[PDB]
Amino acid sequence: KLPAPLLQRTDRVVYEDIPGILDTVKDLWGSQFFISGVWSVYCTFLLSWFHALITARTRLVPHGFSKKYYFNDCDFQFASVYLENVLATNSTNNIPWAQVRDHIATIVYGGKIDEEKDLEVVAKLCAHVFCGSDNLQIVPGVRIPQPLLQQSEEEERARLTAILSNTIEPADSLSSWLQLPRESILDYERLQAKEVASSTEQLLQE
Amino acid sequence: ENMSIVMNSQDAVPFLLDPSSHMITVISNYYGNKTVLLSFGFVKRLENAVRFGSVVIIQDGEFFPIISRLISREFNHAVTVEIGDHEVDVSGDFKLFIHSCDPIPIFLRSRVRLVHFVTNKESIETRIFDI
Amino acid sequence: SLNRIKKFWKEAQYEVIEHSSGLKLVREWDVLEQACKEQDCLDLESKLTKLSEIQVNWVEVQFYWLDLYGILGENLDIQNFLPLETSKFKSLTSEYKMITTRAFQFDTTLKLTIDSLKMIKSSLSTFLERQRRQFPRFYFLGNDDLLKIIGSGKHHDQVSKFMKKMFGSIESIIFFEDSITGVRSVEGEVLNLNEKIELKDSIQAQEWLNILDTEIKLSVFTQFRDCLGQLKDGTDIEVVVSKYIFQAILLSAQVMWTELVEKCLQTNEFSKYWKEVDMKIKGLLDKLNKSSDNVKKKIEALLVEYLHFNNVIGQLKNCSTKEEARLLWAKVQKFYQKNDTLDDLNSVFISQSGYLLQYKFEYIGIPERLIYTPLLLVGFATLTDSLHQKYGGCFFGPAGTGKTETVKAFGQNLGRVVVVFNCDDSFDYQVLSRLLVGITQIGAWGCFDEFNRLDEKVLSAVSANIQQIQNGLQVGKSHITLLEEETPLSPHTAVFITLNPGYRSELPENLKKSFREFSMKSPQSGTIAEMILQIMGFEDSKSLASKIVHFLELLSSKCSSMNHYHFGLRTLKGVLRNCSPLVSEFGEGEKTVVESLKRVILPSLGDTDELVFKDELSKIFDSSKAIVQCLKDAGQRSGFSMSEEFLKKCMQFYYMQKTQQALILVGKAGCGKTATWKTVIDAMAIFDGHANVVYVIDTKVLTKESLYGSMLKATLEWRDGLFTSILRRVNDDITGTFKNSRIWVVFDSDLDPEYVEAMNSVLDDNKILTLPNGERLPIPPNFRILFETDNLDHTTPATITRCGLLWFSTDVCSISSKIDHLLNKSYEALFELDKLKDLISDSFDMASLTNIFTCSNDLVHILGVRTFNKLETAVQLAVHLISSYRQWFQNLDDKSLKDVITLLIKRSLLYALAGDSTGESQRAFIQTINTYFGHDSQELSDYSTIVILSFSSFCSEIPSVSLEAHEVMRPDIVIPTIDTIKHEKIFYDLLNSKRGIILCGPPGSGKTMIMNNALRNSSLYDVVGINFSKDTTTEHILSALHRHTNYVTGLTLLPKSDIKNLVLFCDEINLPKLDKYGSQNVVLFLRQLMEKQGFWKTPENKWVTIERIHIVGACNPPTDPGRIPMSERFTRHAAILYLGYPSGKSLSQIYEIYYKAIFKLVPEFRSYTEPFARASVHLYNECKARYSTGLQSHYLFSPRELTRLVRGVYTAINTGPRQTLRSLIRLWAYEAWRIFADRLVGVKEKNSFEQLLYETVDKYLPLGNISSTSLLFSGLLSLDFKEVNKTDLVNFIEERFKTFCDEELEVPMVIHESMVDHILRIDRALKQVQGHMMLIGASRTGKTILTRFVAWLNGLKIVQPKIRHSNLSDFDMILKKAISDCSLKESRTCLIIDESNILETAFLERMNTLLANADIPDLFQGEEYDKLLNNLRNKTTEQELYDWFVGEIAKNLHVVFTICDPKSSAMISSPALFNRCIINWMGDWDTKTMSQVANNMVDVVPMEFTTIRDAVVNILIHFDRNFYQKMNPRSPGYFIDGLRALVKLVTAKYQDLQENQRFVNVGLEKLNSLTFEKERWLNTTKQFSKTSQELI
Ligand SMILES: Nc1ncnc2c1ncn2[C@@H]1O[C@H](COP(=O)(O)OP(=O)(O)OP(=O)(O)O)[C@@H](O)[C@H]1O
Ligand SMILES: Nc1ncnc2c1ncn2[C@@H]1O[C@H](COP(=O)(O)OP(=O)(O)O)[C@@H](O)[C@H]1O
Ligand SMILES: Nc1ncnc2c1ncn2[C@@H]1O[C@H](COP(=O)(O)OP(=O)(O)O)[C@@H](O)[C@H]1O
Ligand SMILES: Nc1ncnc2c1ncn2[C@@H]1O[C@H](COP(=O)(O)OP(=O)(O)O)[C@@H](O)[C@H]1O
Ligand SMILES: [Mg+2]
Repeated sequence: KLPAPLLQRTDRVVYEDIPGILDTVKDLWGSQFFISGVWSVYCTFLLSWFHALITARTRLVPHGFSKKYYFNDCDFQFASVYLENVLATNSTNNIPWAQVRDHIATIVYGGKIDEEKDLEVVAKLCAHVFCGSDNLQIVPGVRIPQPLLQQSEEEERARLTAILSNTIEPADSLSSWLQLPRESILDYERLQAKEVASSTEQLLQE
Repeated sequence: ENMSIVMNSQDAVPFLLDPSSHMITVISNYYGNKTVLLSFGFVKRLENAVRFGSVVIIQDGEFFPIISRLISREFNHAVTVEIGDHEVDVSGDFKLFIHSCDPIPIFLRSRVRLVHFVTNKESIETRIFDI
Repeated sequence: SLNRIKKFWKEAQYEVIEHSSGLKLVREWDVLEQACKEQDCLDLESKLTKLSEIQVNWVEVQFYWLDLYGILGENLDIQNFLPLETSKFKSLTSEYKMITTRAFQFDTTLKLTIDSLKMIKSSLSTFLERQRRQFPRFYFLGNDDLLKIIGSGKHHDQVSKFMKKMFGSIESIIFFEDSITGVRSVEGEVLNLNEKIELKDSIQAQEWLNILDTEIKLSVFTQFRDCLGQLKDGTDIEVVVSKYIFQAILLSAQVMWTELVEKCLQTNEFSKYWKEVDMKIKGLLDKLNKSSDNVKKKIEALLVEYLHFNNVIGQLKNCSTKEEARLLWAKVQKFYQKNDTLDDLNSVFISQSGYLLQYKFEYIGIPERLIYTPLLLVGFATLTDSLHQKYGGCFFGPAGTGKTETVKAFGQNLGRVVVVFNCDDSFDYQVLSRLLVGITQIGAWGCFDEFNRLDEKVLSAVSANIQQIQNGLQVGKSHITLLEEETPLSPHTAVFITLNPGYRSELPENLKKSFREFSMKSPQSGTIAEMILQIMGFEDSKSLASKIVHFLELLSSKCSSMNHYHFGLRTLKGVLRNCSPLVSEFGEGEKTVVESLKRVILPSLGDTDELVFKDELSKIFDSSKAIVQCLKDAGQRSGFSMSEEFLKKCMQFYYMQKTQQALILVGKAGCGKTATWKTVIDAMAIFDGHANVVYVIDTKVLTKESLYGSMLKATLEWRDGLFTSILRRVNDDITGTFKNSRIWVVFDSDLDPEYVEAMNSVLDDNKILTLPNGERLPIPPNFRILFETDNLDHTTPATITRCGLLWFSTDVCSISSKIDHLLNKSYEALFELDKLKDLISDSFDMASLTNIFTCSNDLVHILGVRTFNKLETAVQLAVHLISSYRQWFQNLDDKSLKDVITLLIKRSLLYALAGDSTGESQRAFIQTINTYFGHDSQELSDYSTIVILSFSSFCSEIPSVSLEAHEVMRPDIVIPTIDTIKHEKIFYDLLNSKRGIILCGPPGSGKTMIMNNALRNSSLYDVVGINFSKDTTTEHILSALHRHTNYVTGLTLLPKSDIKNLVLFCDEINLPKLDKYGSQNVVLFLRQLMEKQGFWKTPENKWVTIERIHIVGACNPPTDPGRIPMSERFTRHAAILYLGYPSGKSLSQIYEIYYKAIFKLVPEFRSYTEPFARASVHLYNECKARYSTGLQSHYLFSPRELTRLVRGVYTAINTGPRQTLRSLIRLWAYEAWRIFADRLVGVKEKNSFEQLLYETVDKYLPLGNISSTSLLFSGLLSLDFKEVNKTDLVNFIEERFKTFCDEELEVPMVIHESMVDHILRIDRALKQVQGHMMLIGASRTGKTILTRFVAWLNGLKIVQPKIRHSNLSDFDMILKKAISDCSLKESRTCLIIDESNILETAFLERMNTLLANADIPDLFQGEEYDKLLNNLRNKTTEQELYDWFVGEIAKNLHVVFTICDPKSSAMISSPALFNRCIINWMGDWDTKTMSQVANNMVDVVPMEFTTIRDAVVNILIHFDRNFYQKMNPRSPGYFIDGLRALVKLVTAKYQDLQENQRFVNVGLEKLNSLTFEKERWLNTTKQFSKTSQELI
């Protein structure tokens, strides 16, 4: 609680940034400059997509999670450094995807989470993003092919940015892209409109 | 009309219940250097101010009893006021005020000229009508 | 004022109270500072400011010289430490001596002195700073420990005691022939240094401590290297367990395990190394079964680690693929060692989840090794992740979930000691930041245990420091700038935080951005218990651990939600720790676990909880007489009886104090706690053979300053408290008694939070006491604390498991068993003895007594004491009655003796069980008693009494005393009736029976009266009567006992007399209010005197035995306002009697005796005494029955009103003329109206009283108008109290009012009929004996002015106290001056007290006692009392002198109370204020009074010029009614001020208008071009009338 006299003789604004998934992926990708081969850049791309997806899923309080968490840039830095260290100590290109999956789900992102339900939510999203399979359908529209073993990192950054530019964000991105049922986000919209209408009723009967 | 009621009271000591501390500032500006501000050796400085003949303003009205003779105007003429344990002369220019900023014993309530400053929906109506 | 200040400074001196020489010392700083707080004025102000600076220098110079004499006046090594520093302290000593000499025998010199004192303190601060920079492990200590260590230069001692504080895991230094060969760990382990540390006389402390610390690190490394090479050479671990310290074997085994598991993980081979590890575990277990204690600890810790190794290898073997095996191996801590690095101490690194950390080779000892659970390894992983980027590891979750222990285990595995901040309110900022900087500079790890328990300011202040540390670590900074110094920042430090959010707050934002939080809510209590049981040697450990965890879960889920229930992991580990001594007897199996669960958990459970425990124990689990026999023998020695419950609780307490050093016994009062632990202690003394010394200390009676000890605000000299004194006396053991005897300290009172905050560290694992002076007192193993409570409402959950808890859910006895024990004890308190004992014992036939007790519990008992606790009163009363009648028992038949014994037992039962009930309930109970014994025995009736031996009755004893006329003024004259004699007889029996009495009853029931009648006519007892108040202390009782008791050795308290026992009458014991923690000091003090017969002296700590002092009480029922119920632990020690209002027959008898006494003055109507008695009694009875307290708070009536009526009629007859029958009747009616109907609500109620009085006269006294306004009585217009005429009365009072207004004050009062009637009434009430006023009237109704006028007319003198910043000292000084003037001058006083001057209820209680008596005893004591007696002797038997003093006060004192609003509400219902002060209802003004006042005041203002007056008065009164009904009495202050302002404004405005009219007329005459002026003048003259009407 800030003091009342400080909050009185001032002009107050309340801000709301875009919850768009693709905008957050683009911001994370543009803020990153990658440097270790092509796989570090590929894993940074995967981590940016995962962080944007989990931050978008956080905003839906009753259905996306069970509470309101706050995953931020420091958590992204910790995960990125863990991927860099995993790629550095394992240069035989047999990447321990189980290691990064469990470490990100349980220690990096799931450290602050006490309830179990949110923990297998994070575990499911980690399993989807960091599956390490040949074909990766992150969302039902776009795919991220793995880097090939005859090129450099600049062309990989260009290719992933080109994949970003091709992507279009539909209006139902809060349920199709987050692997949520449509009835769940419909119920969330119903609850927010219900609390708004009920509060207007209480403010109107006075 | 609040100021008129305050300064048209020659028999009872006026009361200034002002939460914004604006009345104390305006009366200090009005009186200049003669304003002696106190709150609840305060008895000794009250006696010295009474002997000198200086206007005294006392804050914290909710914490009001040693000034009972002065608030009731019970003087002995031979004009002498017996404050504490010693009779003290009065120069005649002495005026007393009481201030409070927390919107009280019944003796304090029914012995002064209470003046109140408050804003409400009626004040909102009056202000917007004036505008 | 200047002369007084100069004289005070010239008289300023010093007191010789110090030790040795030192400085001369000063006391009473506060008075001197309060006294201290144009050229002459400027000089005086400069002198005062300089003096304040000098006193600041003075207080600071003894504040510094405390430590300076501690380290310099008794230790020359500090002052001779360094050469330049030696010269500096020599100059210090020279300056000290020179300022001492000039203080015994200057302004600039003393300014230079304080400047030099600041300089030398700064030099000492930087010297300690340099000492701390040389050895940064000094910086964990306080200043005094540093001074002691640096003074231990060539002594090599006392630096071996603080190394637990400095090093964390070192107990002591070992040294042989002035050389060091190692250190001792806390667990007793010895570390063998590689080479001896050679020591000479020319050595510095920090130098050899640096060598010792680096050599400790190198020696731990060397032992690790030797053990690692030996284990690499194929040598088994079973031979090297006993060779090196635990840390070396730990690290070597971990390195070998990591290397071997990686080598076997490169292929698919795990069974071989798994079998090797399992064989090592089995060999270690076999060696543990037959090893010494240090090897036991070593093998226990190695077994923790080897079970971890076995678990990891078993997890790795079951992996299907190599990828998941590599995943599982990457999650555990991995230990490696470097090879290329020639640096020894940085050669070992530790890998977890990919990242790497460093082993630091610090010595740790054998810590309690945490069991390796997967959650523990995940906590290790997240701590590693936080440390790898120089962040901070944070932990949050519920309380007691394994956070601080996880941080400590991480530190232990990484080869270092984690210094733990036990964060609470005790840690202030300077020590916390100091130990933070120590952890920074060393490189140690600081775990902030319970970080959410800090205060807000300290949390922010240290959050800034932790943020600075973390920001320095993150960017690789070298120095951090905190605490105004650029201290070094070692890059190996860290900060951990464990907290509990919302229990509280979360991590602050500035620390939230630098840390990495983690949630670890659920420990695995299954695998922890399994590994602990496997270590302890149980054959079946996994299934047993699962059973224990399941059973604890069922107890946590099924049992009740009591606060003291903890079924988590700490309780489980306590059970497991307690299993092993039971393993030594029962064996390794299920029986040991079951019996340990019974010994640990079952004492803390209730009754239904006990049934749940037994049911679940039978469902889950399948399933010494020497101490039982010794307990039975000790109980039969002590008189107790071994019931099954009592024996069970005794065995539980004995087996539970076997292990726990401090127990809590909880149970309802009277359940048997003290008997339990006294029996157990006696049996242990008989069985073991050790002597036992016991001490009982009630906690709440002594304050904490008296319990522990505190400084002096002027001298700073430590004084030992009681607990510190007894602990020091058992620590020293001067005589040698306390070397082979168990010592107990029983805190036989209620737990208190603020008291146990200083007890927690005493109860901590350190067994150390924290004192303000710095002394640390150890606790021996045989120093066991005991607690004895009845509730745990304010006990924190930190001490329910730290201290042992034993729960007494029910009584340990039947009623018959306690009856038998009480009988035997009372017999032992005493050829006739054996037959007497047999008769008293067998006359208690339990078959009828059971029905009697079950029929006595149901009746309505006031101050409800349980049926089990009336047995002491019943048995002791019966035994004392028979022992009093034993003299004439040898010459009576068995039938008559049996009947007499039966009657006395019936009387004891009736006055014990239902002595605390109403009259009708007493009749019902005596009917039950007569029924259940049978009709063959003697029937105890309502009035049966035994006279010497025959049946008698109380009705044939009462004396018909004939007091004369003028003894109705005396308030202590008791008219004896049947009830008074009955109550005095039962009071004598209960007093002589060595029992306390409580006299519960309504106000005016006759509690104090029957009390002082009983022990004023007695030659065997004396009274020290006390009236209690809201603010009562223990010292009040001692002050009351000061003049009646003497100290004899003081180890014993005896009365000053030699033949009469002393009785401590304590009236109104409900007044002591509860403290902030729900307890009262005075009633616990009373409980201490009545139960234990003695008390602890507060300045000397000695047991002052009570021999011949009794305690009785008399208090109103707790349902009344302003009263607080007392603890039953005290009231169970006092027999409770109930005193209701006397019946109509007794009332009529008493008041016909009073009317005979009053009509001896007028003998012509001597035959009409009885109808007057029935008149008064019937009038009061109707005034009570028809008028209840639901109408007003002052609708209370008692016999006090009848006595006041009799006194008023007496003073009116005495001060009146010759009286006819009609004059007598009208005088009685007028007096009844003035006493009773001074408070009735309306005119309707007063008319109801008038018709009641008319009916009373017509029924009893066979009449003119007798209203309040028709019986106009006065004595101002004549020489006697008679009916005077209204015209002359009003003329006289108006002339005297004119004299008053022209002589004393210029008050513009308005005279009216209500004012005349009320000044008449107040003059009447001030014309009596003991006249005081409770004037109920609204503000500005003329009450104070009327009182002053009446006091001026009657010749009284006026005093009005100046009551801010005034207290009882000034109030009593003013009252002493006033009473001295009254005694030495016969000057009748009118002491004015307003409701604005009653600030504290202590003033009210002072007047309350003043009006209970006609004086107060404790106002005059000592020198003032001697001076008063001398003045009485000069003006005029101590009893006769005090009686005359009481009489002259009661005749010559009139204090008045002015109240507007009826804190002051309890004054009205207070009984002793209700005694003589007359409550006058002034009333708020009505329409008639308002109109009359307005008409009288505005009549002197010309207004009839525009009738007007009545119309405007009606307007004003009706608008006042509308205002007060559209906006409690309604004040006329607004009304009177409005009328006054209107009067002055009309006069001034009419004068101004007259001047304007005169000027206009002059102008018109001068003017008489002109046509316009004439027209304007005509228009003005036409409009003038409307102008005047508009003006008004
Ligand atoms: N084994 C026993 N046989 C008979 N009477 C017993 C036995 N144990 C206790 N009593 C009786 O119980 C009474 C209760 O006194 P006790 O000192 O045991 O109470 P307590 O538990 O300390 O109570 P409190 O909390 O009020 O101090 C004793 O006075 C004694 O007469
Ligand atoms: N390996 C282990 N893992 C978790 N807890 C353990 C382990 N071994 C013992 N414990 C028990 O867990 C408890 C941890 O409580 P603690 O962490 O001190 O709570 P807090 O730090 O919140 O006060 C200790 O009492 C200890 O007896
Ligand atoms: N038997 C009696 N003889 C004479 N007076 C009595 C008797 N019983 C009651 N009274 C009157 O009742 C009043 C009792 O008041 P008191 O006992 O002092 O009240 P409290 O018990 O509250 O102190 C006394 O004024 C006393 O005169
Ligand atoms: N009936 C009255 N007529 C005139 N003045 C009054 C009257 N009652 C009160 N006052 C004013 O009030 C002052 C004192 O009132 P006081 O007797 O103290 O009333 P209270 O005891 O109820 O406070 C006087 O100086 C007087 O001027
Ligand atoms: Mg009394």
